[PDB]
Parts: sequence; C-alpha cells; structure tokens
Amino acid sequence: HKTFRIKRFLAKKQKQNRPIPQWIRMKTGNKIRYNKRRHWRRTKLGL
Amino acid sequence: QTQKENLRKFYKGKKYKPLDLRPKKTRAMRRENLKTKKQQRKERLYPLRKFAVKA
Amino acid sequence: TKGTSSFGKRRNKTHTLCRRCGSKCPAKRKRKYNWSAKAKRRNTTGTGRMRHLKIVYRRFRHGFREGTTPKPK
Amino acid sequence: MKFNPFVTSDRSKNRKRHFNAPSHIRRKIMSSPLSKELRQKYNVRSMPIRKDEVQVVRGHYKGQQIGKVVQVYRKKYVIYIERVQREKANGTTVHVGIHPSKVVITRLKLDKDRKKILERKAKSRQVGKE
Amino acid sequence: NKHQIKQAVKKLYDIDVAKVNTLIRPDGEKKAYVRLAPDYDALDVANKIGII
RNA sequence: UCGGCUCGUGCGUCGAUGAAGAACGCAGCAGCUGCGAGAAUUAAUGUGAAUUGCAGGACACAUUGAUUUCGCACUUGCGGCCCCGGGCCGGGGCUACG
RNA sequence: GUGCCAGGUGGGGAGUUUGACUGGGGCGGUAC
RNA sequence: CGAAAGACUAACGAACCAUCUAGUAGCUGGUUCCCUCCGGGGCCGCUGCGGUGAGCCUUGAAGCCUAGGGCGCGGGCCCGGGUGGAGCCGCCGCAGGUGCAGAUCUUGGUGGUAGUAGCAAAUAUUCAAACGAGCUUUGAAGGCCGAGUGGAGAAGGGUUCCAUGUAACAGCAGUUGAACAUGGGUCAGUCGGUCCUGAGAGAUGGGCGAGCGCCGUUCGAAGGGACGGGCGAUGGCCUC
RNA sequence: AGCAUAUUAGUCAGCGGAGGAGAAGUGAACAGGGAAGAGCCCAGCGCCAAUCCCGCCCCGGCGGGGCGGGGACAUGUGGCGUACGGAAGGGGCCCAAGUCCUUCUGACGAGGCGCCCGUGGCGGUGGAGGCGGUAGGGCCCCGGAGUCGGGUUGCUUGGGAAUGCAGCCCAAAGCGGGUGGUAAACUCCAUCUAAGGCUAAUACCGGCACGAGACCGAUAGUCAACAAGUACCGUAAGGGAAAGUUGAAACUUUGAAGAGAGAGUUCAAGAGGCGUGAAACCGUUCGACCCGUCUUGAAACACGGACCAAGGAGUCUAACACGUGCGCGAGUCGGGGCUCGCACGAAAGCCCGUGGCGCAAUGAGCGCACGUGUUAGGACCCGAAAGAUGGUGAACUAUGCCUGGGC
Repeated sequence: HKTFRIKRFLAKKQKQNRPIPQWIRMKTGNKIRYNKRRHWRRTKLGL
Repeated sequence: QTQKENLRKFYKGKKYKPLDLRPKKTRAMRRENLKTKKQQRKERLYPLRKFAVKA
Repeated sequence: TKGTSSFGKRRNKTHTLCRRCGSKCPAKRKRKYNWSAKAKRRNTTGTGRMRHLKIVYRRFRHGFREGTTPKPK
Repeated sequence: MKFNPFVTSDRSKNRKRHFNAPSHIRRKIMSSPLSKELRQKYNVRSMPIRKDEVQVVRGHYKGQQIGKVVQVYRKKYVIYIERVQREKANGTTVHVGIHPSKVVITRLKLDKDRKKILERKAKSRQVGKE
Repeated sequence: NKHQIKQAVKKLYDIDVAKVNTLIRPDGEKKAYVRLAPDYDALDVANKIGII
C-alpha cells in the first residue's frame, strides 16, 4: 500500500543509488573519485 | 513567434487586450504631469527667473 | 522497559511530507522567527532556483525594456 | 601605473577572471606574436591563434622548424602543433601542449574575418601613431 | 491513461488494439501492455516498428 | 591560495500577467550546476572557428556561422458550464475570497 | 449585565526574604 | 493526565528546541621568553607595515634532519653536512590575535595494557563426490522445530525480489550472501483505495481580537433544483 | 555585592505595515556654529454644476480631438480663495616597445647592447615594462466637538502638586483657546492659532554590481576555499561536520589475486593517482623523592597530569588620575568648507575659534603621544543550580472517546 507521491519519491531515490560513470574520471578538472550512496539497511530514508 | 506577432497586430488599437499581450515591467511599475488650474496660474504669473548677482 | 523494549513499538508516523516546504512552514503566512537565524538562512530568497528574480535583475540592468529587438542584420 | 577604477589589479580577482574566462575571451587570451616578416607586412604585432603555421621559441621543442597548428584546446590553454609530440608508454604518439605566448605565427590562415581583423588592428595602430 | 494510450498507438502505428493494461514501474516510468486485435500479428507489427 | 573577513562606492529593481520556496523531470554515454515536455536549452544580436572524457555537425564560404506539479478536496479523488473533434472518449476555455 | 474607579477577601497563583559570631552546625548564650 | 507512586507526558519535584546569553559567581581550575635590581635591560624570539642593506637566492629560499665546528650567564644564534624545491633575511622605526607542560584544556594522531579479555543462552553433527588456486552444492546418514524454526498478510522498510557475475562488509572462513556489479521484474469494472459518517477536525454568517488570527458548527435574504403551458425554445425545425 | 522601587529597557523575543529611503515637517531642551534648504493645499465663509466617471470617427506608462448616450453630483462637484489675510548612460572591437648576443637550467635568471617604448615601470606564460592587459585615444467676510479643558486610573518621560500616551466620568468658549518647567485666586504682558491634509541634508550587518585593505592563511578566516547548509542525527522544532596541494607536461616474469622483481617516463616516483614531510610510536641494522597547585605546612595515603603535534587565556573602546616626552604658551586645540581626478590619496595641505578646557571665586594651561593604576563594558580564559520569550512533541506512556480482534 503506497501513494503515488511516496512511490515517486522512492523511484527518485532509487535512480540516485548508482556509481559514477567511469569516464567522468577522465575530465580536465575532475575532483570526484566515487559517489552519496545509500544502503537500505545502513541509512534510512526521510520518512 | 509568428502566432504572437499576428495576435499583437490584431489587438493593436483595442482598449482591452489579453494579459500576456500587455507589458510586463513589474507589479509595482504597472500600478503625473497633471496640474490644477491654481498651480498653472501660479506658475504663469510667477515663473522662475534667470538672474546673476554682483554685476 | 522504557528503553529498548519500548523502542520496538514504533509503527505510526506523526509527520509526513509537506506540500509547501517539502519537509517531513495551511496558514497563509510562512512560519519564521527571529530567534533562529540559522533556520531563517536555511530557507530564504537565494537558497532556491530564483527562477524569476535573476531574470528581474538582468532586465533591471537594462531598464525593463520590452517590445524591441536588437537591430536586424 | 593603472589609474582607472573599475579595473581590479587584485591578484585573486585577476587569476579568477583568467581561469574562469569564457571561450570567446580565451580566444584573445590565447594570442601569439606575428613573425618579423608578417609584423612588417600587416603592421600588426600579435593575433589570436587559429587552427596557422607557427614556430616554437621556448621550451624543449624550440627550434626553427615550422609546424601547422592542429588543435586549440582553450579549456587547457594550450595548442597542439603538427610535429611537436611525444611517445607514450605503449609506443603511441601524443601531442604536447604549447602555450600560444611561446609560439611565433609564421603563416596565417586567412579568411574574410581574419583580413578584417588585421585591417582593424592596423588602422587603430596608424591612428595611434598619428 | 488507457484511452489515450490506445488512441495514440492506433494513430501512430495504424493498427487496432484489443485492450491496454498499465503499471507504473518502481523507477517511475509507466509501462503499457497493449494487446492487439486477433487479426493483427504483434510480431509483424513489432518488426515494422523496429524491435524484434 | 579561483576562499573568507573588514571598510568604502554606485544602484537600490519581488508577486494573481501568479513570487520566494518545494517537488518531479530533462544530456548519446550519479552529484553539483543549468534548464522546463521547445527541458544540459529555442529565437535574436554581437563575436568569431571551436566543444572535448570518448568515434558521432556537410559548420549553406552569401563559413547563418562552430563556439511541468505544488472549481471542491488534497486521494494526481470528484465535479459543473460553454465550445471543438472522434463515437462515451479526447482537446480548449472557464468556475477562490475580499 | 457590561465598561471605569473605590473598599474588602484572596498561598488559587507571582516574586522575594528567612542576620552574624560560634572549639562543626543546630539548641543555648551575646563575648554585636 | 494520574484506582495517587510526584507517577507518566518519545531512554520529569516543571519535558524538548532556539534565542535572550559570552546570563552572574566574594567560589574551583589554569594563565605562555631570559637575565638584572628591590622585596629595568634584552645585536632574546614570532607575524606584518614604512625606510634602508646597488642585501641573499634554481651555481638552490623557506621548512625539516644531524653521536659535525663553535658563540652567548641564557632567552637564543652562527657556520658545516644532508634533502628540499621558491622564495627569504639583516639594521633604523612602526604595529600586534606575538612565546605553553599543565587548565578532568580543544582538535588530531599514537602507545603500554595486548595477541590479552574474549568470539560459552536455544541437544548435533558424519561419510562420499562435484566445482574450485584454495563452513558451498548434490547424494546418503544421524538429529532438531513439532500456540512451529511451517504456509500467508497488516504497520514499517523501499528494491532488500529475480538471474548472472564477483577488494571492503557478513567480529572464523567461504567457491556463499539481504554485500558488491550488471541487467530484469509488480498488468484488475469484479482485490483494495476512491464513496459514507464514527469519535472528531474544520470553513462561511456572527462574535471577539492591537494583531498574526481564534471562538464557534447552527448558534444569516443560507433553495441555483422539480414532470407538467404560452409568449421565442421553433432545432434537429418541434417523436425526445 | 541581599532584594521588592529602580536598573537591565521601551531593550531581546512576539504581531502588523512599507519605501528606495522611511518617518518628520539615569538624563533632555533652548540659544551658538554647520549639512541641506522649499514651500503649500482643503473644509468652512462667499460669488459664478461653470465639475467628474463610463458607442462611432481621426491621430508596450491608453492619452489627445470631434460627435451622441448612460450615470455620479444640490445630503455639494468645479473655478476664485484659507490666516503671510481674502473678495469687491550601456554594449562591442581595437591601438608602444627585445623573445637581440653569450651563458645557467628540466624549462621571465646572470653578464652585455646598458638596446627599445614610456602620458604605458596586475595577471598568464615550464623571478618578465618589451600574450592579455596598463596610459591616453579611435571606430464686506474671516476658523476643524465627545474636541479642548477638568477629574481619576494605568503606563511612559529628565518633566519634579504629575512630560507624553491611553481607558472611564464630566464636558466647553469666542476681545475665545493653548503655551509662558511649582499647585491656586486676582491682574498686566508676551507668543502662537489645536482638534483637516501634502511636501524634495540623514539611515542601511538584506539584495544587484564594483573597488580596497599594516586583516586570516586550510585546527585560521564565514559552519562552508572542496558535489556545504552537503553527508549524517532527531518524530519534530532543530542540530550539523570532516574534507585544498603528483608533475611542468600524463613489455618480460612469479603468484588465483592483492602484491612483487626487472624494464620504462621525468630534473626528480628517495613526486606512483601522490609538494615538503617533524614528533609521539614501531621494525631493522659523592649528591639526588615528581612536577604544577591551594596551603601554616606536599615526595605525600591532597587534586590535575598515559604520550606527541597544533591551538590556547590581561584585550579593545570610553572615563578618570598621576608620571614621562613633544609643540605652543595666558592661551591652546579645528565637525564643516576649499585645494583639478580617487595609483599611493579614506592620505596630505589650507581656512570657519561656534565651541571645549584654562584665565575667579564664593553663596542654597591646552593639544598630542606613551606608561601605570582604578573602573564601565563579555572585560584575563573556562565553569553553575537558575530566570525570561517564542516555538516542537500523546510513534513511549497516562486517561477519556470511536471502530475492530482475542481469551
């Protein structure tokens, strides 16, 4: 039992839980080395 | 752009036109030289004069 | 049993997401106070997109001109 | 000495403006001097470098050989030259970036825009001389 | 909605639709299963579209 | 040291034509940032041959020419009025208080 | 009945105080 | 709020959050260089500014290290050597957020303890083979759960579900995993929501209120809807 | 040095409303000197609806002209007139001169010509006046009422028999009324004209865009130099980090692998996804009690201290006193103004002596600087139990109610 808004929030939170693309490490001024990753057990969503 | 230029040519000269065809400067700007006959007569009878001193 | 045992009975949410401020602010006016300047600066004009005020600044720098275009080639 | 206000002369501001310049400003920043022959011909000292025949006058690759510019990477403020290159670990060849201020333009890739820019600069120079 | 999806499929691919089922995927996209009319072969239609 | 702090100067421009703020979405290949279903931007003007992490723009040589959601209610719940099209469905415009 | 002033009542409530010395302090005492 | 214990009010003899607030303290703790005199002097040291040193420096600045040579009562300093890679110092003045061993000091790092305490609740494992560089899988035994250690849901979680593949984590290990990586998966007129009002919440009128507002929920010109008839509905041109 | 009036303080918190300015028109005023400078309009009383708003035609602040219908308005629009009396600047593109000789280096240095430009002596580029830039140029009439005033109450002020504000009661006059800093009666004098309205030197910790600094330099400076109000915590109100630096320029073999041995790049990896790189800690090759502290008394069976690095505590402003140094000296001392423009210059220079302090007391030297001391301020640094204002919670629990389930 979910609402549409909760489900959309969950979908957005799911689409953000991926590693960075590797080619971004090759850019000219890149300071990132890895991804704000979230684990369902380690950290809980704001609900 | 073509549709809106045609619409602006259409509504030109009309007193009332759609809001999007009305100028949008700022709510405050969208919200002067009239003088009363008294002030006009005062200005006519007593205008500011051009003068110099010590001559 | 007021500690660990009581923490296991946590099933019903007091709060949910707000439709105005998005936090988990029905009064027409916004909730803000002078005794929390940190809270005031966490949400103020400039912490968002300003998707209308920046254009206002750009248009002010030119006198709010409209109905004109740069001279065609 | 600089007297004009609204001009910075502050080190941090100058460096920030330099390192965050938009590409059309980096075009004029990445300018090179014209050779003595070209300078005499066009009455122009320097031009923004185009994707030109130039020489290298500083660094490891300085010399008299003339090479064609093959890439202008304004993001890295360097130009790639025809034969100014190096060998990688796996034997492949990679260009070595040279700053345009260390290159002398010997031949100009001329079009209508380049010719009008040269005419503008020469006319300003001759107005200044008069 | 199902009416709009059915009409859009009919107009785009010049075909008939028997029925439409819809779900909203856990990534937020809406997926539609369009069952075609019995007199239409979904394999040939898919080949026309480009898939399969 | 592309950041602060402090001082000074000029200006001193939000919003129902719908703001500040929030949500969601948008790139050929997460964040920040930029944008709004015309979504990593369209047009125009100036500038002038790049963008770049990776192949992928015929760039007319007159190098026109690279660089949305936040009437009644808040569950996408339920309407009403007038038109338009397809035969109930879809589209458009309306419908807050003072 | 309401508005304003006046007198009473009012630990229901508010604020505050409840000295010093001293063969520990309190009690006694005053050598304050 | 309390069948009363000052009990409970998100791990209470007046909750929690921010501000007033760096609240006050006759009280505890700490308070940083040398020498001299009684009981001031520092060719001591740090950072920056004005002058000066035709000062020093990629033929190597600062910084750091050094059982090297020395100077000074010392605060300290000079030189040798190393490594380091870009700036720095002397003198005359000016200025200060200017010298630490303590503050149950603040932050960061690291020891002995110490390969130590420990990895002991719920009866229990064994044989063979397979893959593999090297507790998993299969088969066979022996066992256990027996108002379940079974099969399904609600709240909550939010992808943990499925398949494939494979350092950190799973306090031993792992060829295994709710871990990591890649890619998939949730289909409704009939199962729910959606509809009703329940305790209750809460607009309008009205009242109160300096005001944001809140009191009140029946205490006001509160009906916008009915088959039936004529003007005009004529519109299909009057069936409905 | 308690505390209640007082102070804190009309201050924090709370509520409402703006503008580019607003408002005004313990402890103050007036006079004096400056910055600026600007004045006006209704009602009323009078004379003459003479006034205003809302289809057709003609010319990006919706106006002007003509023509015709509707309304407002006599319960009063307009003209004259109101105290001094009245009427009869942005945007774009450009413009000087060495990459000369020798030489150092991995690559603006050094030595020469000092050569060249200079109205031009910050940044980038592997220590620069000789690429962008910079400098200076180009395209007869005449008065506002539940108002004044009075009483009382509460707050407020320096306002004292009551400065201002407000509630309640009383409640006006017209040679009247207010004020004249002690209540009152009588009486002269002065001064203004309340109860209507408009109106351009000053303020600015927010915003847009700039310039600058005897400031900080990654435990500092904003919490935030970096995907920072982010990660993360809490139901929520809220709380809230850490975190900058390679360089100049990015094949063979052992092993399951991580990981190594060679080889290679580079000035350098004794720079290897990281400048330098300390200490703590680890691997390898005869006299003599422990400091800090409070204490009459400490080695104490008194407290703090496992070790190391970095940070860390007498400051600034104002006042006063005395001492010292300097200038002038019965005097001494310039907020404002003037000096062409703001690199330095928010400097410096010059001048209006108002004013301050001093030169006279009694009664009801100045200015500048430095030091030391005592203060008020956070007040040398850290430290309460408390108090106040506004908000967030009944997901635990407490009790009442509604609708279910179970024994």
